[PDB]
Amino acid sequence: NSLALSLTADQMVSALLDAEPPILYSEYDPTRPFSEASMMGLLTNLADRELVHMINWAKRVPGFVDLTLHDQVHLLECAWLEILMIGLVWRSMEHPGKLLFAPNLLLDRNQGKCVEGMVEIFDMLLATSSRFRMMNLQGEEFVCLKSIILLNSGVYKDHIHRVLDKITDTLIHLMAKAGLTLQQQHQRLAQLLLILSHIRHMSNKGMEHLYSMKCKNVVPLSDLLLEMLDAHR
Amino acid sequence: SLALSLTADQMVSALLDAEPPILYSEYDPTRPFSEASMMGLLTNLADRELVHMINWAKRVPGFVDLTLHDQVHLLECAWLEILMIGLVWRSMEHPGKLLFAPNLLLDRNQGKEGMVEIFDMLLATSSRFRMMNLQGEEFVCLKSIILLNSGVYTFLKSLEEKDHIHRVLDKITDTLIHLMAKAGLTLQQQHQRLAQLLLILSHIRHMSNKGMEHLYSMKCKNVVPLSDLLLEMLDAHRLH
Amino acid sequence: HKILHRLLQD
Amino acid sequence: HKILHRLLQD
Ligand SMILES: Oc1ccc(C(=Cc2ccccc2)c2ccc(O)cc2)cc1
Ligand SMILES: Oc1ccc(C(=Cc2ccccc2)c2ccc(O)cc2)cc1
Repeated sequence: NSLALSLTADQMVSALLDAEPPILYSEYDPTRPFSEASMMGLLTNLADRELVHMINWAKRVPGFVDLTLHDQVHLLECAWLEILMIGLVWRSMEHPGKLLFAPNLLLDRNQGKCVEGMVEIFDMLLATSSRFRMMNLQGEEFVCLKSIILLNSGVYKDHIHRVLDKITDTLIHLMAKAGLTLQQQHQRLAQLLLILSHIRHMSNKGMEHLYSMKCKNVVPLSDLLLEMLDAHR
Repeated sequence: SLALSLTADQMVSALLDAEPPILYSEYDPTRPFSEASMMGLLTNLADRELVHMINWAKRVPGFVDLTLHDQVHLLECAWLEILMIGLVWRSMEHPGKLLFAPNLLLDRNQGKEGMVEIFDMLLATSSRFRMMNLQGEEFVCLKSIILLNSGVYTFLKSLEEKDHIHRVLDKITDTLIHLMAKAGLTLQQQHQRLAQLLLILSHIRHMSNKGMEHLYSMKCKNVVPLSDLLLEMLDAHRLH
Repeated sequence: HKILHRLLQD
Repeated sequence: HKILHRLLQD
């Protein structure tokens, strides 16, 4: 039996909030990117460092520790870019038109243009951020969504579904607490979860681009980032 | 519009009436056929289904209230997702089998690769529907959500139109809850089931993306022919 | 225009 | 054989 199912809603919220990984910084050189090499270099370096924090964040998501090591590996391999991306979108909320990869690294469309097949993904990311902003997505909701992504994306057993159910309860708990009517509750829940479809889409497209960058062999990938990427072939 | 003024039961009846027929393939169990031929059958099948899907989409409440260019974009983005959820739904009562058509049931045994990958995902999704005991009424709701949702964030004042879509999507959510409440589910159960269903759409998007990549490389090999329509639907996704 | 465009129009 | 295997059991 898993302790995750025995938590109250508040206990779930508190656990997820305190498990939140920090906001990492990029290199402190003032030259705004442009060119594939410098942009993809900074992003890859950043993603590589975030992954180490994601792994330890994942261990603190209730129910994740109960999975076998192999299952934990599978879920992280499947979900890693989705998780990086929803984090990026979350951070970029209060900077319309901008993607805050790091506090010292904000990109817009025009820099995405300087990498082939990149502006498309940038626009999708920016659109998701605007969507978050117009929905007034809250921090408590965000960490719930992010953990759902971790447990859901690679699931296709009943433990995970039971934990997924409890996160649903938690989301409803937050909306009811925020004063939403019963109709506003299920409507908002649906709106939040449908965005995960688009996040999955953006991840798949991103993965294809990273595979292309991999074959180009100009931007260096870490062995770890390499193995996460390899897991999608 | 009429879409916004529909009751939950009217919405359901409308979606049920708009359902496309189940088409047959050209499968002949005497034909030895390889697997450039199997993909030929599926491709032929998909191409004919597309004609029914387009006419079905015009009967999804709120869809025709959209500009033609937005109707095109939505279908270009969601066509494979929609074919796949139809496939998964039809295959519900055939464990380990994918009912592409009444005369075409394939198990994972026959089917190439990255092909078996997608088969397994489609099988698992079908297994998922089965264990959830997904209802036909819930299915038509989910399918229309895919149509309206999948391309909504890749489209001034073309913004107001995004809102009409969101309003219709909200109505379909209302309709889903209405069904679950009528099924006798408690409030906690309705919300949980609603979430369970929508999370599946993330997996259907995933299978679509992977399928689109397989279709793109199958095209470049030029051993099987894609129909004119399928080529154009495929071009909308690009890569890689 | 496109086939899809045409079929939707009809 | 996998870095992820190593990092997860820490
Ligand atoms: O090697 C990589 C490069 C970029 C990214 C990535 C974004 C991306 C990947 C592929 C295509 C477009 C954007 C990213 C997203 C969120 C972050 O906090 C950090 C990095 C990931 C890995
Ligand atoms: O050219 C095509 C071939 C197969 C398919 C396909 C499934 C598929 C596509 C790519 C890779 C694997 C399966 C399919 C799904 C549902 C249907 O009702 C009919 C066809 C679609 C287009």
